[PDB]
Amino acid sequence: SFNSRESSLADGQPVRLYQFSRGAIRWSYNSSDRDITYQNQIFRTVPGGITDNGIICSGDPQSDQFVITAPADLDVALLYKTRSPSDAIDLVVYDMHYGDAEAAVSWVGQIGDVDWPTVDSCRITCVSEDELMDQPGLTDTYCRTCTAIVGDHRCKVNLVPYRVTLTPQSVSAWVISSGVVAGYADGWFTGGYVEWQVDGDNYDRRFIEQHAGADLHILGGTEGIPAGGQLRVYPGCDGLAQTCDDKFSNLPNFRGFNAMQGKSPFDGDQVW
Amino acid sequence: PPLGFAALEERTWTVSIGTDGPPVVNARIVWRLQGEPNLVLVITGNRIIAWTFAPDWGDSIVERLSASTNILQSESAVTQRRAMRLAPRREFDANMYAVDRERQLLDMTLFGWGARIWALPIWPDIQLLHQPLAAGSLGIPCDTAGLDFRDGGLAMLRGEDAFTYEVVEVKTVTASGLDLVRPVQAAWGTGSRLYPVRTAQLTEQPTLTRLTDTAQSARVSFLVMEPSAWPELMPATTYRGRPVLEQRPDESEDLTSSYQRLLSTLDNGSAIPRVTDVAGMALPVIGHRWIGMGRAERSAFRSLVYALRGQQKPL
Amino acid sequence: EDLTSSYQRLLSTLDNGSAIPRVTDVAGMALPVIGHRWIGMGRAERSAFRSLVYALRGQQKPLWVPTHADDLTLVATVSQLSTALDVRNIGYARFANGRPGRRDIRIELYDGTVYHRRILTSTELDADTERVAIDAALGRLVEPTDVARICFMALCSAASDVVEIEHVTDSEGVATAALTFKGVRDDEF
Amino acid sequence: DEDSGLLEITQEKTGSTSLAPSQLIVKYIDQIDGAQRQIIVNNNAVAAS
Amino acid sequence: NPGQPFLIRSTPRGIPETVVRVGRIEDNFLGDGKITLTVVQDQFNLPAT
Ligand SMILES: [Fe+3]
Repeated sequence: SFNSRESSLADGQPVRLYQFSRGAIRWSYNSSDRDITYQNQIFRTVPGGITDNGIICSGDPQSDQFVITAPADLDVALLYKTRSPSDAIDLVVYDMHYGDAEAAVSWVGQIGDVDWPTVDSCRITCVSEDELMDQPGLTDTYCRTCTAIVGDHRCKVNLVPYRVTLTPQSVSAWVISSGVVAGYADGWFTGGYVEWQVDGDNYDRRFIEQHAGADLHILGGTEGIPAGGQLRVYPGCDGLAQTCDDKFSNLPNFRGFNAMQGKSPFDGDQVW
Repeated sequence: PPLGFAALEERTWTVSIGTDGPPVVNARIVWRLQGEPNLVLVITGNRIIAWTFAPDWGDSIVERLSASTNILQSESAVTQRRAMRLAPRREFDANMYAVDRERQLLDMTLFGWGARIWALPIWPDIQLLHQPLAAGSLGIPCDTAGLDFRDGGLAMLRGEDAFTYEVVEVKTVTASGLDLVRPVQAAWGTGSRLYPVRTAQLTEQPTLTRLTDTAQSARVSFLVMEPSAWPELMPATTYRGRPVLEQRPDESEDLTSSYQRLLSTLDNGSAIPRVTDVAGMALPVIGHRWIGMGRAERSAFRSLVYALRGQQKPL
Repeated sequence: EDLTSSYQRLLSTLDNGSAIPRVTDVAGMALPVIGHRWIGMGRAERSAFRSLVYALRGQQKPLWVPTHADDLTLVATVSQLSTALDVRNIGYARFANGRPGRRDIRIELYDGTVYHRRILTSTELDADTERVAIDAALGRLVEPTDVARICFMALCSAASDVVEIEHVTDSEGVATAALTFKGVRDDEF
Repeated sequence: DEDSGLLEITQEKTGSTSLAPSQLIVKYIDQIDGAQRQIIVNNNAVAAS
Repeated sequence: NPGQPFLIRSTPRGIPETVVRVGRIEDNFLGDGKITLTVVQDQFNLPAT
């Protein structure tokens, strides 16, 4: 009846539904003045209303953004206030008419940017998957180092055995200290990242600038790190062939070119 | 708080909830004891102040029902309608006075509460009790025919003065009384006013005009932030599967008619214009007026207005 | 000419969509607006008014603008050393409990002597009477029968810079003008 | 259609015919040798005008 | 959707049934209710000879 209602000249009762999902956690909002139950999901009513600006599909990712307006107290947007969540918040938009149990999917995407122009409002800019095609695609260089992030699909190195679970001893503005890591050689954890559970099955990740003794340096500060929460810390690969094989014994998968050639052409001037 | 509990002893405290405090009740009381996980008693709710000023009835009170319906028509005289708001926003306009002990109270309330939710009684729905209400009684037997009473709503008894009042929660409507969940703590005899209560907010702060040392007339306007459910009924007569308006309009004020047309594209230059009929069809415009002189007619008109949903539903 | 008052607020960001609006108090403070009119009937009064207008410099220079209402009325005599003024319960404690605006008092005794006081905190005592406090002393024992009005004071400044001085007869004659004052947070805070 | 879901059509863009090219040169690379090659496409009707 | 061809007819404008291909899309489901489309005449075809 959704299509029939759209074609109807007197039963038009538009209502737009938004679904923000991050793994196992979902946030449901509706633009009407009362909650709507759809597919066993109830959508909350935001005091003040939630509205968008329209959907544009012109083939230009930079121009085809989707804008959401909502109060500054919106739960899903509140997360971005202090620090952007590590994972992207997928957004799905449905369209349905009051009194009908059928809805149609209109827009699908993820959060691109969030800002709070006024205390009584917040503007969210949503981007589609098409915008991820503007970055280069070379991803190849003939250099000495590995040119591969430890654990990627190219290194084929399993980090689960190297996982270390610990409770930090003391947390400071920029340094998190723990005695368990003090037993490892300096720089063992350099290049690794720290992941811990925020809510449900979602974890927030932070990279490590440097590891020295019992003190760990966290890039961008330690804000948001629970002082007593359980933390998982993985090591980091420098990328050198000696580092790759002595520590991880992954030399066969070494993607770097240590000593094949640095400059030698076959159309130079004098070989000697 | 530190006080031992005797064995097989139940100590029932008296949780007294006051009337002064922050608007949003976000309380987390923790009952912490040794060798037992924290058992936090969470109290949640909101604090509101009721509007207890009687506006004089010399000038008619205007009730406004507004809804949103953006309609776009093509070159031909065809319209598609997209009624937006299902529950129309209700606005009330009235004038009031304050002379003895009400002027200062009004000034203090306006300065303090300001732009915050009220509990506006429905003045047009005034009602007088037929029998005295005993203190502590559960249920108020009163007429509920064509009144703005809804299950789980609010009611507000009133007396001669502003102070004499009390708000109760109505559970359901039995067509003869108002089921209540909390007993009334004070008895008012015949003559006390009964008012339906709906949440309202001051759309614009009234401009107070001083009449004398202690006297101020105000033009208060209120908007209700709750849906106003009401049955939607069309006229009994039907023609070609559509309603027919059989009501005869009042002729007290002379009314005219016009033939609105999509007669744009006049294309006036400098020599002579030329108008082209895009559709060549005339849609007449008609005005209507009526007089209620009764509760039933007013209820029927309200149901008709709700059924119309603005311009969406034709007839 | 009858005059009224209003409570202007920075109540923007109403944020009305389609379902329901929601208004948020950015500051939660009310600044009253008061109108004023006067008659000269003399050269000295007109010169004084012109000097006052020049001193105001528009909205720049503020000055207290007492009202002339009768909001508070005594119900029990107060000793000179007592600071527990008793007034009829008008919901003051629930609404006014110490904050900028509506926390100043002018006794304005019958004889003509006026005492300026400063409210400190109001406590509810009964459904009909209260025990609002003051800053320091009263000056003497005053019975309820010896009070005219209270006329809450409030710091205010002009709301419109333009001032119209309507000359009627002559410099030594009658004149009319209108002034409007609006509350403003000033005086070191 | 106007009665079938069309509201208003504003732009017409009649265009022009006296302009536009009469000869088109297409340059392509042959993968057998990798040497630049080109072909010529002609519009006799437009060319005459 | 982009690239989808469809027919348009408008007798008052003197435009007979014409086949056009969708271009830029800008729709407004909530608020104004305006769905505006930019279309071009269907003249795309790749000959096999
Ligand atoms: Fe590696």
